[PDB]
Amino acid sequence: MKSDIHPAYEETTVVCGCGNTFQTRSTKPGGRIVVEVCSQCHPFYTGGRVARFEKRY
Amino acid sequence: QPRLKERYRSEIRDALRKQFGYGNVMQIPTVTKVVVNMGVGEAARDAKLINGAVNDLALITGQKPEVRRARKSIAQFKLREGMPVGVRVTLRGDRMWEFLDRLTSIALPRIRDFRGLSPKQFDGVGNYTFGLAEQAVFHEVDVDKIDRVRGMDINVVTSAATDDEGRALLRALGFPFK
Amino acid sequence: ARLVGVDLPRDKRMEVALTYIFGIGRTRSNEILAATGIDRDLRTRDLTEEQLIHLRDYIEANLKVEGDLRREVQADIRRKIEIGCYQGLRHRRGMPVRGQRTKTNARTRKGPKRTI
Amino acid sequence: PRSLKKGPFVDEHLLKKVDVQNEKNTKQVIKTWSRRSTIIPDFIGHTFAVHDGRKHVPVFVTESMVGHKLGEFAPTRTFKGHI
RNA sequence: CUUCACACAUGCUACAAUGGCCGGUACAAAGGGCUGCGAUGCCGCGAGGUUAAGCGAAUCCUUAAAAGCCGGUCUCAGUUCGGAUCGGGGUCUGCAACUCGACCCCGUGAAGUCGGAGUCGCUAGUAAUCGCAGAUCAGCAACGCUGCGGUGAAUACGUUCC
Ligand SMILES: [Mg+2]
Ligand SMILES: [Mg+2]
Ligand SMILES: [Mg+2]
Ligand SMILES: [Mg+2]
Ligand SMILES: [Mg+2]
Ligand SMILES: [Mg+2]
Ligand SMILES: [Mg+2]
Ligand SMILES: [Mg+2]
Ligand SMILES: [Zn+2]
Repeated sequence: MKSDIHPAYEETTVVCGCGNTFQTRSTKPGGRIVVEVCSQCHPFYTGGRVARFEKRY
Repeated sequence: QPRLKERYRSEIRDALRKQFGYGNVMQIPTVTKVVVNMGVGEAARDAKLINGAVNDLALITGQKPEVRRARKSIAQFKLREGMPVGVRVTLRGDRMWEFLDRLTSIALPRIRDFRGLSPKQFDGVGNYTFGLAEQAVFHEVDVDKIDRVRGMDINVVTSAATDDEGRALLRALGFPFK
Repeated sequence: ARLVGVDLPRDKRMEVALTYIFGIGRTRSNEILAATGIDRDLRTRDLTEEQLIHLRDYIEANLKVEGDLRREVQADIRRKIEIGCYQGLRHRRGMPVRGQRTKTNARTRKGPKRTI
Repeated sequence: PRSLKKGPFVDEHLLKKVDVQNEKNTKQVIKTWSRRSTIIPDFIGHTFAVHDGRKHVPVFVTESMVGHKLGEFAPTRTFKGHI
C-alpha cells in the first residue's frame, strides 16, 4: 500500500526571515516553504498598586 | 538522512549516559513512534471528514491516515458503532525524525500567543502528549482552501522507563518546556 | 498576511486593516503607518515581506496587543473582585459600575427582558 | 483631590490618628466617619471602622487597595433580591 | 432622594451610500460678561495650563456657526455603519467627586439591518433636518425647558365615515 495513494513528499528547503535555513523533506510543491518565524527568532526560545501611587506622586 | 536523527546519535545519545547511569548502550532511550489524530466528533453528523480531516493530515504528516470507527454506541453523543469518528496517522522511521524536526523548528512557534508546553504531561512511563489549536500552524495546509477549523493531539512514545528519563530526552530534541 | 497572530483580511486598506488587531484602533494605526513609512492608502494584498518586518517590531516595542493585553483587562477586573471594592461587588452581579441608572435601563450589563 | 497638581486627599483628623500610631507601632482599630479619604501607603496593616449610614464596617487594608477611597469598602445600600 | 426580577411615559442617538471619514472653503440671528468674559503669545495629541492686551460693553471678549459647496477615499459589509459596555491614564471646579459630576485621550466595539396590535404631530417660512444663545449655576448628570436663525417640502377632490 506504500505506492500511489500517498501524496508527494520530496526534499524541501526552508528559509527564515532571520537568516537561519535548513533542509528537510515536506509536501510543499516546489521546495519553497518560507517561514516568517523560526526556532531561533521567536521569543521564549531566547528570552503593584503601591509602586503606581509613588509614580503619581 | 534527516538532520534530527543524525544529531540524535551524535551528542544526545552520549549525554544520557552522563545524566543517567546506564550500564549498557541498549538501555539508552529512543523515541519510537509519533501518533497524530484529529478525533473529529462532528462527523456523526454531516458525513464530511473525507474532504476535510483526511486531506489535511495527509499534507501535514506525509502519509494518508486511517479512519477510526466507534467501538460502542452512545445515545448522548448521537453516535453508532462502526461510525467514522476519528482519523489517525502513525509516523515511524525516518518520517518520524523529519516530522519532529519540522514540528519543533518552524511549526510550534506559530501557535497564537505561544508560551511553552507543560512538562507534567507524561503518562507515568515516559510518553508525552500535547494538543494543538487548528489547521493553522503547519504551512503545508493553507488557510484559504479549507473547511471549518479543527485541531489535533500528538503523542510521542519513547523507550524510556520513567518520566524524567523521557523529560531529558525531549528537552534535548527541542521541545520547549517551562 | 499574519502580523502578530491575527491574519489580516485581504483586500482591505492598511488604515483600517490594522484595527482588526485587538489593541489597535484608528489613531494608533495612524502612527504604525507613520513610524514605518508605509502609506495609509495601500491594500494589504500588496504588503511586502520587507515591509511586514518593519511593523512586526514597532508594535512589540511600543504597543500592547493580543494575549498580553487581554490578560491585563481580565486581571484588572480580577483585582477589583477579591479586594472587595464597590466595583468588584458590582462586577459579580452584572450591574453597571460607572454610576449608571439601574431603574429603567442597563440592558447591556444585563440581558434582555425577563418579564416577571 | 483627584488632580495630580494638589496631591492626594486625606482628612487631616485621620492623618493625626495614624501618624500617632505609626511611630509607636500599634494596630488599634480606628473608628472613623471619613469615607472620602484616599487610602495612602501608611495605612498598610491598619484597620478602620468606616461609617456607611447605620453601622461601622471593619476594613483591613492589605496592600492592593492603596489607591482607592476608604468608603468603597463599606456598601451603603442593601439588596438581596426581589424574590 | 441616584436601589432594580419588572411595567408604562416623554425624548435622544442609530440601524447607513440623499451615507461615513479625511483635506480645502462660503453664509447667520438673538443673547451673556468685574467673586467676571480671557484676545494674543508660548506649553500640551486633547480636555486645558500659564502669561496678559482690551472691556460695565453697537467699542473689547464671547466668535470657529452647522448643515451647504468643491475634491479624494470607502463599495453594501453587523461594515471605515452604530458608539453601548468595560480596562488603563488624565484635566477641571469644589473643604471633598467612594456611594454620586461633567469633559478629554487611548484601548474595548453590545444591541440594532426601519419595528406586532395599535398610535402621534403638522396646511407655509409650516412640517422635516442643522446649529447657536439664555435662565437656574462653584461644577454638572441640559438629550429637558424658553428662545434664535440657516436650508426648506408634499397635498387638501371632498364631508361618506371616526
Ligand atoms: Mg428625584
Ligand atoms: Mg464611526
Ligand atoms: Mg499647538
Ligand atoms: Mg461630496
Ligand atoms: Mg444580531
Ligand atoms: Mg445594510
Ligand atoms: Mg389651522
Ligand atoms: Mg451652567
Ligand atoms: Zn529566524
